[PDB]
Amino acid sequence: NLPPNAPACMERQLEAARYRSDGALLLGASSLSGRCWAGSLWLFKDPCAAPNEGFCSAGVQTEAGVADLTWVGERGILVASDSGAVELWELDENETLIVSKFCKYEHDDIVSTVSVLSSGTQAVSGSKDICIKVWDLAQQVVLSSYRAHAAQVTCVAASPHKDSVFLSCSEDNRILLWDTRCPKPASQIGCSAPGYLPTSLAWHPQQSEVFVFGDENGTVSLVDTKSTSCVLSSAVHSQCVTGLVFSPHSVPFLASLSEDCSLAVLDSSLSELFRSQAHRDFVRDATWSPLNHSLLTTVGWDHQVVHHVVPT
Amino acid sequence: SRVSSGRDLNCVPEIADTLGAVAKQGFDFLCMPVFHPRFKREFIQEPAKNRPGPQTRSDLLLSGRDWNTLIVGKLSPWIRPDSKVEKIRRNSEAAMLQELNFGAYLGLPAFLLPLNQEDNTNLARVLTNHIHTGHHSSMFWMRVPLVAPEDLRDDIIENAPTTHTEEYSGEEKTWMWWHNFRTLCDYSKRIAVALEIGADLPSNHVIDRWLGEPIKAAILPTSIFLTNKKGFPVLSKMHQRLIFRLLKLEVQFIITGTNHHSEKEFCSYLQYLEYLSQNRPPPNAYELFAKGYEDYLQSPLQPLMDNLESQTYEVFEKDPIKYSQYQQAIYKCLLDRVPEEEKDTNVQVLMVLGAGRGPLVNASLRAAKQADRRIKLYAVEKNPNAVVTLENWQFEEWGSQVTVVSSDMREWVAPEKADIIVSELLGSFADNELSPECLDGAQHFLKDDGVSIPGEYTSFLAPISSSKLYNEVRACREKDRDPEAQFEMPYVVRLHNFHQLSAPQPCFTFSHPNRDPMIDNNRYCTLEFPVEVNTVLHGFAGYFETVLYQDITLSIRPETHSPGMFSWFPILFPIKQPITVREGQTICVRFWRCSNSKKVWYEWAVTAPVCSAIHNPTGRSYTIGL
Ligand SMILES: C[C@@]1(O)[C@@H]([C@H](O)c2ccc(Cl)c(Cl)c2)O[C@@H](n2ccc3c(N)ncnc32)[C@@H]1O
Repeated sequence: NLPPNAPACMERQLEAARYRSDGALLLGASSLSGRCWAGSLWLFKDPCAAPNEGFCSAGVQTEAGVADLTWVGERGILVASDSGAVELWELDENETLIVSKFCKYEHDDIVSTVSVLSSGTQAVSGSKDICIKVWDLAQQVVLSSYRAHAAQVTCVAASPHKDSVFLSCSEDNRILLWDTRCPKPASQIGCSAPGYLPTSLAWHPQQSEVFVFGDENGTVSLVDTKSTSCVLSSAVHSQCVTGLVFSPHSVPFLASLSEDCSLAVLDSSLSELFRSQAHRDFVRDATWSPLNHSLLTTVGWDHQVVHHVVPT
Repeated sequence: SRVSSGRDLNCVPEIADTLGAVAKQGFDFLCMPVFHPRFKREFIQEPAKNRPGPQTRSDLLLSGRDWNTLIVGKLSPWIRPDSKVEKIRRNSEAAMLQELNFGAYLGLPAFLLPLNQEDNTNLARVLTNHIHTGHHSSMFWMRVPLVAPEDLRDDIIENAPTTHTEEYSGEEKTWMWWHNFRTLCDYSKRIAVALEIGADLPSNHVIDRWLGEPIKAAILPTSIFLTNKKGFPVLSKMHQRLIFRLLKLEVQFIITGTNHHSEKEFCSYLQYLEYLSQNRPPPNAYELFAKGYEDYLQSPLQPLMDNLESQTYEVFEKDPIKYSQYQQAIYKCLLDRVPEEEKDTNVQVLMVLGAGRGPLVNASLRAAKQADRRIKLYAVEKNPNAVVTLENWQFEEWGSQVTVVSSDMREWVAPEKADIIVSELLGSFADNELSPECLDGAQHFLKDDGVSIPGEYTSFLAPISSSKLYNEVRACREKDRDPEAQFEMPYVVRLHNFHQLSAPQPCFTFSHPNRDPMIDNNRYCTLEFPVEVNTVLHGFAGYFETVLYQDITLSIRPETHSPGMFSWFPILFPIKQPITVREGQTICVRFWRCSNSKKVWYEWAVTAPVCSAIHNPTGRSYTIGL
């Protein structure tokens, strides 16, 4: 047990699980119950040691919960707070401490979603306040603030290779394809008015004009921008689709999360390869090992860090 | 009283610190989640169902006192009882009951639920079921915006533009969200509005829809505040009007969102409302006293059937304008009847009919002196308790100038006929205390050329919207009578939270003396009220004007209101069922004055744009005793 100036105990509800280029594991966690409702960030250079707080590379407490986070390159961690703040933490040179560089209270409700753009100098945040904001990570400011949606913003996803493009989706049943180059930046896509609310988004890493979205009814769907309305889909989950993460593989696989507490893994026809009832509460993230493309790490609110070996 | 103000957060890491910080900023209360807003819970499907550990934080974190007074609960925003997904409806049902039940367990004084879409039918069913599970008085604040979020979204979707077409009905849609929800919940007095104000206000007609509605709270997001050059947060001229209007409805102000003015403290916003509160257009005499009686229903006085108490006389004697106008009316009448050449030889028989405790007898004397004319005065009063006051005045002061008569003016045999009869027998609907029948019975002892003061009076009606007063009336059901009787009787009420849908129009008029042979005081009157808004009709406001003499008048008709007579509140005639009225439509109402030997009463019906039942047929619910 070597807890190096970090919290003695890590909060039950794990929201975030993200592998860095080198294969070290970023964990985000919040307390959604009990006396104190706050959050913590953790680095585990030993993936298999987590979630144990003692066998820890680095860890710190945030004022409030962790709705979403992501890596800013290799040193940086961008955080969606309940406070309405987007905050940037980056590791010190030793990678033993995690220090706040900026905490900016710019959103009027919980920050629900955050994504780093292709360049890695800009990021977009989404909030329950219905706004979407584009951030200068250099100057620590909101460049642009958009009220495009009519309800809570659920998920925002930056384009792989375009610093001006990103997808958003909201409880107003809109999927907006953004492009900050157009004087009217957003564009609505998907026809059916009675189609179930969109809950998750993932850009295809190769085909930079294809993405997937999960609906609140467990359906995962494959969309081509050029194809538009023509779609392929599968009823994968019994409850909401929380998250969609593509593998680093050459012809990639799709991990799908759900509140049905299962993980799925799918090919590019959306047929079911793997399954996992491993989790006993909601599944909140999936991250593929850079080092072994067969490995897939999930975290849940059951506080399990399950390392899956995909048959591939 | 200074403005009552609360803070709205959707994030509380520690209750103790948060409440302290918020209290330190100067807020009267805190709106906060009672479960963590992101803590979605499963009630059916395993394994999520059996999630261990505490479902939220302990009640031991605050005193009962703090819970009861400082904390407004908030529904978790994932709870969507009207979702199109069955699993989400069933979970949101359980979760809403859970959170609402915890609110009750904590004894929270209020609890916030949003109306953020058109269909809240299931939300209403679950809230209604909760209201009818125990006898709690806890309030429900429906968070509903002036402008639907869809109608204030930035115009930045290239292939989905914001409609530039004016939509009169469309721009009012959020009122209909509220109307439908409170209709489904059958007008529960526990369900009120928390009206969320946006950056751009809508048209006045949209703000005018919320007139008469039970607004308990107004929510001001930080974002809508403009900045003073010095740096203080401020509000546009138009926003400052809405705030002034809302202060008159003594609503509690909630401030939501993060501090957008970084250099400034959060108490800065709060201090602006208090500043705005200090500086408001001054309230008149009948806006200052009437304070305490706002939308308070009372039985109209019947001083014929009943003997008024000493303190009732007192209240209505404290009105210098009433007496100064009566003094002036008698003054002008005496000079017209007694030429300067005859002043010392010609004594006028002035008779006060219903002389109360004397101040009108005094007024009649003050009139005769300043006119320099001689008067023989009779003070006729039926109330033997007030006759005690008169006869003590008559012996101690007035002398044999005043003959006190302890008699009904209809029964009294006069020794000599009168030149002037002076009476004070009017109510808020003029003839509702039965001045006509009273003076008619006294008419036979007025000289052929005699003057009645007052000479005429006229009643006025206007249609009103007030979901508030409708609910006040609804709440006047008594055991051992017709369960709808409360709707078939007039109330005296300082109409406060309401909307006048049309200019007052004259209803019934009476002239004195009534030389007319075969006198008939019964009346039938059709009124057509042009309405230029969408609204809901809950009843009719009654007023009156009286000509004492010539140009000397008293009025409680708002557009000609006498300066004072603040004590005289409007009459409310309710209707059993509210009637939807669309802009451009005519409200047709029909009023009857009806009678027999024993009692007078009103019947009324709306005949356009739909028909009501005739109210108070045969005076079954309400009569005025002869
Ligand atoms: C209240 C009264 O004193 C008085 C009048 O209504 C009044 C006077 C002064 C004030 Cl301040 C107020 Cl509030 C009200 O008229 C008397 N009254 C009524 C009918 C009647 C009759 N038919 N014969 C004789 N007196 C009559 C009543 O008892």
